[PDB]
Amino acid sequence: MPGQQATKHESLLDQLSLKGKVVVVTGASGPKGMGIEAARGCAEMGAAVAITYASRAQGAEENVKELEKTYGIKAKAYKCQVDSYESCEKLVKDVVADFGQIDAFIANAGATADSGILDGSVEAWNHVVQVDLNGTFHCAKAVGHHFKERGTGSLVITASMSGHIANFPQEQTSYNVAKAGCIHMARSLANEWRDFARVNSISPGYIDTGLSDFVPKETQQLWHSMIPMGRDGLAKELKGAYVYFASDASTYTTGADLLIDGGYTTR
Amino acid sequence: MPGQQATKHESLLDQLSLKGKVVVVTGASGPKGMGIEAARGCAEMGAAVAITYASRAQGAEENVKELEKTYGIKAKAYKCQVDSYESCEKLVKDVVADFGQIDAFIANAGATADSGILDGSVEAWNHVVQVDLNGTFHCAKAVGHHFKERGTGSLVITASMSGHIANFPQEQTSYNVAKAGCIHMARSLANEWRDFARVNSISPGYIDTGLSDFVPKETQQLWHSMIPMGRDGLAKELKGAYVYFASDASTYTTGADLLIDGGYTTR
Amino acid sequence: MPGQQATKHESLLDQLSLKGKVVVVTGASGPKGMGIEAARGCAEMGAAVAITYASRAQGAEENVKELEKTYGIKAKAYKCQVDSYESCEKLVKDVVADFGQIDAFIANAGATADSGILDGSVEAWNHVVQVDLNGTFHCAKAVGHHFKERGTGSLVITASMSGHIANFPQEQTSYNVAKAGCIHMARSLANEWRDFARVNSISPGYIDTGLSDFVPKETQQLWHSMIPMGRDGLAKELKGAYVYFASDASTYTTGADLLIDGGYTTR
Amino acid sequence: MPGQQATKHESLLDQLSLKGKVVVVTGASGPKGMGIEAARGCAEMGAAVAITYASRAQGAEENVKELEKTYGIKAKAYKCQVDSYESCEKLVKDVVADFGQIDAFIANAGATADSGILDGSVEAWNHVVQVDLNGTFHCAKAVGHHFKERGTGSLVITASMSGHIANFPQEQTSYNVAKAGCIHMARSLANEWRDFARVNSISPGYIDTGLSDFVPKETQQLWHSMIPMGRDGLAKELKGAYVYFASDASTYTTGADLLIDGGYTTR
Ligand SMILES: [Zn+2]
Ligand SMILES: [Zn+2]
Ligand SMILES: [Zn+2]
Ligand SMILES: [Zn+2]
Repeated sequence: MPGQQATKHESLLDQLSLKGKVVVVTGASGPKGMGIEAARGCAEMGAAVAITYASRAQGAEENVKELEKTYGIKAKAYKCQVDSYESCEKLVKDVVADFGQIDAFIANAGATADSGILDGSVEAWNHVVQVDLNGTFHCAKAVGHHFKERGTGSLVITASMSGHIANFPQEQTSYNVAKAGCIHMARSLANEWRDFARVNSISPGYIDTGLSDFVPKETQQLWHSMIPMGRDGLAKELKGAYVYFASDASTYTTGADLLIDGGYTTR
Repeated sequence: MPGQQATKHESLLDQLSLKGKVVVVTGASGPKGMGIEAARGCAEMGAAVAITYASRAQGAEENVKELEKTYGIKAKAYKCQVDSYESCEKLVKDVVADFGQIDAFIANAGATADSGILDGSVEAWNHVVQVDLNGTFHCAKAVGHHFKERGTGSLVITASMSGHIANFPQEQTSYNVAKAGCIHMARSLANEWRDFARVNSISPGYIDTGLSDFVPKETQQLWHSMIPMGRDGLAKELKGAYVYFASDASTYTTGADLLIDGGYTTR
Repeated sequence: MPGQQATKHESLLDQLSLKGKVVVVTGASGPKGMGIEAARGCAEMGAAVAITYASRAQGAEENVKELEKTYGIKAKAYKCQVDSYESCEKLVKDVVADFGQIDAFIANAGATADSGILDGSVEAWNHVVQVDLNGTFHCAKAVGHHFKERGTGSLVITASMSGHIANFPQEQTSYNVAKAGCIHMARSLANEWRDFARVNSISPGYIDTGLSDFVPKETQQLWHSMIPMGRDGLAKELKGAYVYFASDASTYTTGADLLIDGGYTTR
Repeated sequence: MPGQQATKHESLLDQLSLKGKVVVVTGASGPKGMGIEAARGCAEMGAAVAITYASRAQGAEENVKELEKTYGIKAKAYKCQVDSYESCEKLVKDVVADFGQIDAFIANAGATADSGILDGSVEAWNHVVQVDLNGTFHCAKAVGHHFKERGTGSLVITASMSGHIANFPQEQTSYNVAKAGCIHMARSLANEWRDFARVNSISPGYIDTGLSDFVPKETQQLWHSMIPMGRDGLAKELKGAYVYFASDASTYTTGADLLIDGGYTTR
């Protein structure tokens, strides 16, 4: 296929449609999160979804049942540990052999950091870099070969506003550094796969996935004052961007980054 | 307080739906320009569109008919010269009087340059900055007052990759400077309107709007070889991004920028 | 085409030297402002300096005197209205007449904004843009013609961190937008003038030039908490960067921006 | 923890003076490399210098000798492999024992890639990221603990324009991604160390250090055409920036990045 061409559909609803297409999402281990929302969004567009999980399948199992019943499409859960290449490589092979192909890939690897560079050990640093950065690298290289053989494809990497600025007052340089590298990874791969696939990243700000309770009320109040919209976001506010990049509504966008932080980076 | 809240919808389709909402597009007036595509994408989502033209009206009148028969929505053409604040103030006052209110405004100040600031005159500069920068300011300020009075709103300014980088073959700093100011104006206003409205921008690259012949067939050759995707972009590949920022599919994203240059700003 | 070559000096001290060279600074009008500090530094490196003033002859004249007796170099003040292209074209003409040339030009003209685009009038907006954006453009175009004729030059425009983010809580979009245009103006001109001159920008964060009394004590504290260094900057903390860009100590750096904001933009 | 205060000096020369200060450069071990240039510049300002090497002990030994003889300062070489934290931790230890302190640390990791993600193996990726990314982390973490104890310091990390864009001819995503992380590491640490030290980065473009023969001639012309200055930079054009960040001529700069690429990123 001589390079990537523009959508054949003049209709937005046909550009966004994922019918006849296969999309795979990483996290989606719980009925509440960025990965499950991306899964629901793509599914709503008639997409056959393939969500993965790290340790326990319970969460994925149900997400699939909920995905097939409410959207009436085909779905399946797979075990995948991004920190391991062979794991990712296995994911692709198994998803391709099951669904027959992979059209879009949503990668959301986000292991947090609990300290600064000095207070933290080396192990602490490597954990974040190995999962957040290298983990993204693993998924990309896994689907990359499949995209090259089909001459089509869309890789959406989930980065973070932490890849733009440094969070305060919590210190998490390792996370920021990993996420920043993730953003540029999108740019560089877009240029590398310029002949067959599109690559773009989403940089979420403070999105409440359901764990706010494990955070000091004062800390949250301190964050909201820094967020011009003065509130946390909800994962369902990302599905749009997720579907946008995965579908044919962005056949000319590649190497881009979309900020969704309620205007945080703006200040 | 309250102010700037998340979508009430979980369904992506519902978040994208513009039924019941009024969106105005300034560019729209040509056959395949960025403006008519935005109105097309918005109209397809069930929105009542108000498009504007600068001089001749034959084009926007025809577009209004097109929009009404292919999407069954109400639309009307208005004469507006972004360079004049009164024209924009009248534009807003008129649409609201004809449609009830404005839910989303898409600015599209498109005036190009033809030289550097040295070869060009002071007039040449004032032209670009007045139409592309101040003009966008006029539209923004004009609808902002409405948005504030209502307590809601979404402003989508059409910037350009030229606000990120400087096109090589041809010199056009005045245009580039104007567009960059446009990009930050979106982040700056997202923060000023953080209590009632969102503001975001799109930075298009080389999009073929139907003026291929008015550009040296030899200058384009260079472009085609400098764009990773190796081809011009199509206005129909921008409707997705326009609808995204105009609809409720992005209630937590404000002050962000979306590049659509086929990977050009990647190298 | 003369083309831009690397400094012929190996020694840093020699690269920083500005002996046998002429420099012009537009701010130098007060005791401890960014302008006068920019001049003192250049004069220290042994350079003839031309400073300008908007209408404060007394102050500038005092600056000229102190500059000579302390640096043993030639100095002279001129009246310049950056908002007027003729004023700038004149400034250059005069300087080239008295000093015989201009090797480096430091653009500095701050026209603070007193409100957001909604509270301010179109006039207010136009003034800030005319002085801050178009003003810088006027100095660039004025001196550019001279650099092109000499095949050598170095422009250093003083932007602001405000061109990167939006100050809080004070609203000043007109000021931020202008400064934003100033930053990309440096990038665009660096390319436009590539064959004969360098262009770069400095983005000052909160610097105290002796006017802190105009800002409420309560607002000063809010700012300091937002500055990781937790303090205001001093004009003398920018002279190194000004001299850095004005001298041969940066003959390969063009189209770059240097933030001196105590880390304010980091968050 | 005396807080980072403004330089006490008013003179730029005093500010730039590193007499009584110790600096350490990791690259320095060759004739005209970026590292040795950084050493030379600091040596010329009157600083005690310590350079490291990974294997070329001979070259380092001679640089020391040459350093002490022309500048009359104390210099010594140390073996240090940045990919090992223990080696870095030991570097800081020994230097602080021999020199008594460390005021400025210039980090540098030159490991390069020779293929993209798909062609390269997981090992090739890991190697670059470990040396380039984690290596810079190692250095930072090592000196950081010392800076904190002294309540003063300045870290300068050598990144690359590859952290901002993706090189066209060659495919080197691992390098690009790694360099990108370095840039943000500087921002992040600037904030984390906001109480005792300053952190900043330099992003070089095509800088010919000598190996301008191992590259095909036709390849050189292609790059040179993408560089506004149309030439490769020389290592001696970076000593200005290295000394700028390491000295008291930038006591308010932190979290800033400086591009020195002949305007390459401008386009
Ligand atoms: Zn472990
Ligand atoms: Zn005119
Ligand atoms: Zn570029
Ligand atoms: Zn910020």
